[PDB]
Amino acid sequence: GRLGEQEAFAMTVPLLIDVDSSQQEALEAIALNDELVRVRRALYLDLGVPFPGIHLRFNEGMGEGEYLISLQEVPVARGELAGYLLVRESVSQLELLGIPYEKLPDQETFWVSVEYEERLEKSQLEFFSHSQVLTWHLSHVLREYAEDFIGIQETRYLLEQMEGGYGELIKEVQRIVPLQRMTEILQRLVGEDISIRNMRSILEAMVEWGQKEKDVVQLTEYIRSSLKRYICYKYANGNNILPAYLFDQEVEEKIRSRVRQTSAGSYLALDPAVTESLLEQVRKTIGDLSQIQSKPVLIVSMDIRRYVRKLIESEYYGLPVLSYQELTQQINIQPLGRVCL
Amino acid sequence: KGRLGEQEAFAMTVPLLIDVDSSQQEALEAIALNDELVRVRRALYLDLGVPFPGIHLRFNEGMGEGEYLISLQEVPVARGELKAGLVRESVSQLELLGIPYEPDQETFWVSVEYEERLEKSQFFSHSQVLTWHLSHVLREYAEDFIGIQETRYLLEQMEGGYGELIKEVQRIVPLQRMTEILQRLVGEDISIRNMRSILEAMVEWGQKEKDVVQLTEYIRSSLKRYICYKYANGNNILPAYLFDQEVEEKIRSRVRQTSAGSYLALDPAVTESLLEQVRKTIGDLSQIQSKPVLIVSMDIRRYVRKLIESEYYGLPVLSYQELTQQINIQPLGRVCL
Amino acid sequence: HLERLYPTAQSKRSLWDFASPHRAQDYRRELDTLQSLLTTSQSSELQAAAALLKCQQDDDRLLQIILNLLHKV
Amino acid sequence: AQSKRSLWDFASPHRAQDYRRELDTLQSLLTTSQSSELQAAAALLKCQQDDDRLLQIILNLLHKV
Amino acid sequence: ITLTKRQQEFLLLNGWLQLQCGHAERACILLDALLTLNPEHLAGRRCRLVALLNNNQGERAEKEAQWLISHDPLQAGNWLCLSRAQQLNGDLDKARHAYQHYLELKDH
Amino acid sequence: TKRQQEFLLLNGWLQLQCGHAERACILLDALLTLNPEHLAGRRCRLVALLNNNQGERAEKEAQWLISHDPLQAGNWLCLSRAQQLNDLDKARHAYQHYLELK
Repeated sequence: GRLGEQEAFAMTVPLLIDVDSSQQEALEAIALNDELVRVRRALYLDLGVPFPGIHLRFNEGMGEGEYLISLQEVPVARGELAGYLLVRESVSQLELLGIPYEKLPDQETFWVSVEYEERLEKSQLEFFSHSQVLTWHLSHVLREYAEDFIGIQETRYLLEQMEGGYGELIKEVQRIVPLQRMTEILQRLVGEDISIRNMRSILEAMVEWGQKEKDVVQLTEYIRSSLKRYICYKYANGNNILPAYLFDQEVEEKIRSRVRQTSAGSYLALDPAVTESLLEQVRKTIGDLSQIQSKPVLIVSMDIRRYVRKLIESEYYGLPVLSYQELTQQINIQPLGRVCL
Repeated sequence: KGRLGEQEAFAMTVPLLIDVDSSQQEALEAIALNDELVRVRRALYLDLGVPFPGIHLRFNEGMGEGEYLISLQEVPVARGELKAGLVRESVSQLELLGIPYEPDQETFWVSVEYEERLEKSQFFSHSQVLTWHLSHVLREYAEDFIGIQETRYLLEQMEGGYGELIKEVQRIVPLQRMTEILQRLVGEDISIRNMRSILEAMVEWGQKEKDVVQLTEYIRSSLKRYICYKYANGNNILPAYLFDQEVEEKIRSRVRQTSAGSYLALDPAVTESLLEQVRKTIGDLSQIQSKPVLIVSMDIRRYVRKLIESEYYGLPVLSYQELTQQINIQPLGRVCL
Repeated sequence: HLERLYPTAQSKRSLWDFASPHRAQDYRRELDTLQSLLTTSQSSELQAAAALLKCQQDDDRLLQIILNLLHKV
Repeated sequence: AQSKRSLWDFASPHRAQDYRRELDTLQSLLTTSQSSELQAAAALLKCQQDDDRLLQIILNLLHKV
Repeated sequence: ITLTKRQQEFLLLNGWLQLQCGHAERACILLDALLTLNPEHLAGRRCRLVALLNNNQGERAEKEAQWLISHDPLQAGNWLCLSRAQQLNGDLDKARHAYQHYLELKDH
Repeated sequence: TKRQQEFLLLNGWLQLQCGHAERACILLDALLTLNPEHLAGRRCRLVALLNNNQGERAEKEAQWLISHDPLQAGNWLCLSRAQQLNDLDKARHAYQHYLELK
């Protein structure tokens, strides 16, 4: 107010959700304050990333069903949820034509009225309500942008919360590696959908391998390999069965030939034409199988594992990449196909 | 409760969890369900000495009727559906055909009405099978229960007993190396319980050797009589499958101590041939009893062990230095080349 | 906990449950027996099955060579 | 001003990886046609097709790790 | 001719993986070989029904679902396979009837 | 050209939004010569012609939209602008007509 006060500085909110008005009290009292904490708690228990507080505001400037999720006051997921009285369906197909009713970062979405809800729930299909679709978008945003929630402050909070539990372990790991390297390792772990939750084994691996390796890539590969049984349970389906798309030795050597560890980055730039040919070979062998299940994983030599992942992250964001060291024993690895050259 | 302004309300993962089906909250527990677990844990600790963590027991109704799962750090490591609901027997054979008819054991299930007559023939109950799986998990995964905090707790518990010994061993070797040595010792089913001799060996040999493999081999050799008693139930008789000099030299030729890993990487065909020769000599070990042990040169002992850990996980590997005197070493067969 | 908020396409779950029906070395043993059994056959379908088994038998031979070369201590 | 905004609103009318080979199909369709307007359109499309080939090569050479 | 042994289960497991890991043709080949050798098995035909549905072979899936419907008793998932296969071929009304039968039977 | 026409519309709109307007004009002329029913292309190219200073053609196109799509009052700004590029009294009449419609 005063024209002598300097600026009245205020920090930007980390996470904001702006939804349209006319749902301030039309939506209130139906979850929206327990569902959000429920989904955040579930995602944290699955991952371990200390997500921040969520600010919810009702803005009348926009339309009637526009919701936007913004991280640090920059919108990252917008959408107009249709939505007012039409609940969405994610497995809409010619089956939805078989039951004839009127019909986004989610899967195939089609909207149906609430009068159709009874007969369609007799068929037991998806009935995402407003809370369900909002929390689904929130969960997707948190999962794909969790790296932005792992700062120095967050890692320090995690260490301080476990001081009573493992004091000497924390004191040793702090003297072995700094906060910056540890936080970068945690971010790289979360970027591969590896849960931070089991911090004890992570700290033990950090202690064991931080004295030997100083490069971040090799250290995080060792920490990944320290989670053999967790990775095995997370990716293998059925009993001791792990689907694999193992790489040929020639392709691995060709990829490894251009590690380029010049400026502590180690970017994998071989040739645009050569990488195009390798990606074409991977596409021809693996195939697409997007509609199919069981989450097959690519298994390659450890020293280049991450370098392979970002090579195929553009097209096959699903397919994980694993190291031979990361595999525990008593596993029947079934090779779905070798990526030839 | 978690408001939408609270950051995360962090909570640490439980180390060991056992989730069993519901409808046995009050149908079970008749025997102990809370004393048997501590009894078996205490017995296994006395056998080994590893400070196992607390066990969290929960009854979940989302699963079936006889499904029990044992998980280490919220990762399931041993799942199974007991069909007792029908007690089981582990010595099932064709003898069960001459009697009322119907893990890593001969597991067949029999009804409770046969229990008397089968006890006339000469029994794992629900508690017994649950504790059997728990014991197998704890023994085969004890290395995951030895952290820096656990070793520090063990050292602090013995400060009153041997203060100067602990103060000297701490100044000689660090916590990380000491914990890794203890884990390597436990990986061979060598008991930590006798900490005095372990600490004395650590003091004596930590100033001379810095490699973890050689130091832990020396600490193993410091337990000659313990190893002799553990592996020789007879009267100074120790079954042996001694290695030839040529095979030992060939194995030693690829120690590869380049990045303090010490990986044993020979030609795959060479390791296949050596394993084939070992299999031809030793045999299948299925009908073999009395727990025969392989005895090889100390400097490569571990290198041999991890070479045969894939097939013969039973058969232990011992060093010549680990052998005390007054032992009648009986060679069951030499591993030729 | 494990993001158990999506029913995951109930019709697809019923399909997978209808389709829904282990060891360490029994697998490689069964692979070798089946591949040598089907090699003696003469049917084209059995020929394709035998070729698939040989394919997996040798992708496994390559991964066994990679596992043998890699090791710890 | 407001009138200029109204002009832009009068002119005003999928996203992300929708940009695919539809461009290439249209460019090869218009390449066959003998119409001068379609020829100018095809040349404009070839221009963008190769500016995109250059930026894809630059992104491949840089990337990240 | 030939034999089954425990081997018949291997063909199932490998076939199952091939179906769940985007190899419908490989799973179909394995289960067809299994049935051509041992036709008495039933779980293999259950797997190949879903394999044929994912492979886009409507007539073959319909025929296999007809066999299982005439041999597998009630509560079977044999009315989804018929519905999915036939709705790929057309004839939406019988697919609707199969779906309503499945819903009526699942209430039990 | 059912989907492809939408790609052409989006490209023309973006080119109009980025100062060229010549590329937008050629793309939308190709669109109208192929699919004339989709009048949104003509709607964009009218403003493109206004920004290109080709009011003679803009008057004819605005007359087409005015005599065939009276669902848009904006059809009376472009004509006015077109005649203002070339007739100030008729521009005032067109602007007053737009004011009557809005």
